[PDB]
Amino acid sequence: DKLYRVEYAKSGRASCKKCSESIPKDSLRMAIMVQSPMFDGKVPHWYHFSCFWKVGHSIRHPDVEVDGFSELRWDDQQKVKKTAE
Amino acid sequence: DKLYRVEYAKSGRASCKKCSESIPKDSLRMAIMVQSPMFDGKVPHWYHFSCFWKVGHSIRHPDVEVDGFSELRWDDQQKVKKTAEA
Amino acid sequence: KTLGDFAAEYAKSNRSTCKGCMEKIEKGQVRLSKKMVDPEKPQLGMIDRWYHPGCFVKNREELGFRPEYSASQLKGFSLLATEDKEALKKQLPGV
Amino acid sequence: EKTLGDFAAEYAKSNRSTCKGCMEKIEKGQVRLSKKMVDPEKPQLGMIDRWYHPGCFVKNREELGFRPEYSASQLKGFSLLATEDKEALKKQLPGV
DNA sequence: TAATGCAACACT
DNA sequence: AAGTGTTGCATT
Ligand SMILES: [Zn+2]
Ligand SMILES: [Zn+2]
Ligand SMILES: [Zn+2]
Ligand SMILES: [Zn+2]
Repeated sequence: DKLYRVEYAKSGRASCKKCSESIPKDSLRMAIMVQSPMFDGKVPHWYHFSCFWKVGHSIRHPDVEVDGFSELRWDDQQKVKKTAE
Repeated sequence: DKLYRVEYAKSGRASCKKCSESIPKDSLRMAIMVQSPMFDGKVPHWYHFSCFWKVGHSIRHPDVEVDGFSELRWDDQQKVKKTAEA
Repeated sequence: KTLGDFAAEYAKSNRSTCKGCMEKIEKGQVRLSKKMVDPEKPQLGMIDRWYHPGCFVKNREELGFRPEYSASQLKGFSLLATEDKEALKKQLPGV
Repeated sequence: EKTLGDFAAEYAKSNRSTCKGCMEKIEKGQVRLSKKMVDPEKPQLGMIDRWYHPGCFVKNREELGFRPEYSASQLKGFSLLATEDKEALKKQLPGV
């Protein structure tokens, strides 16, 4: 129930909302949770790791604001914390 | 090096030489070994189990005439020996 | 004036289920649908739920297929065969 | 009416096809030539397609049996090529 | 609209 | 000409 989420693409059928390109079956994707006018619930808006910070997303502390952060690898967890700084 | 061969389709890209239809990825297919003018060797002519006996081929003792007969589920080799005389 | 949330086409496969009787629809068979949100997967969500031509007309009212519209107003209807077009015209009359 | 039967030209349908003139992959979309011959390592398939880069092909024009008699325009599927590609092969595979 | 199944293409 | 590997459909 957080504003953001991050994980390894469960499938390669995802699509970045920025460049409208596909996302690899294991690429690092970050989504923005938005309300759905169709059933009253949150839906993921997936972006590429680079495309995510492009649409403007100033995150102070990702470790808490982003959901599933503590599941990723330390190498990426810091690569995200750094890119967010 | 036998005249005939039988096995479970190693892939579903095979095609019966009788009805020209595809063969399931595990269906019971029987082929006739024919000479190849390409590499000096025999080449399988796959048929459906039903399509095989349709082209008119009478096999006395399949267990020896057919290659790979002993190398398949017991349930099948009996079905082969049965429909053999028929 | 072809409807937007009501389409008709030939089953692209035999693994689609008719939500009017819960049994599979054989490939090539004519099938109808309504663009509605699937309660089990709303996150998609406004998709296609298919019915047999018979199962559809049996629930014409509940599906919101007003007597105002006809079969000819179905989306993708033009791409149907003649014997199929007229078949739906008798099953889904206008007014 | 004058197009060769065992020599075709087309755009790489994928990036997983290997040029048998240098043994390296041919990137998708790239122009590629072929000869309808029987692959020695898979003779059971009979006459199929063995692909080469346009350069790797002209480098073996003689050994591949592409006589100086024929030209690039006589390639099967040549008509379906782009202009900048057609003329590109015409200079690489001249007639006589 | 993205996660399964499937089915079909591309190379050989 | 049929296995293997890959890509893209189809349904939800
Ligand atoms: Zn992107
Ligand atoms: Zn057959
Ligand atoms: Zn039904
Ligand atoms: Zn090459």
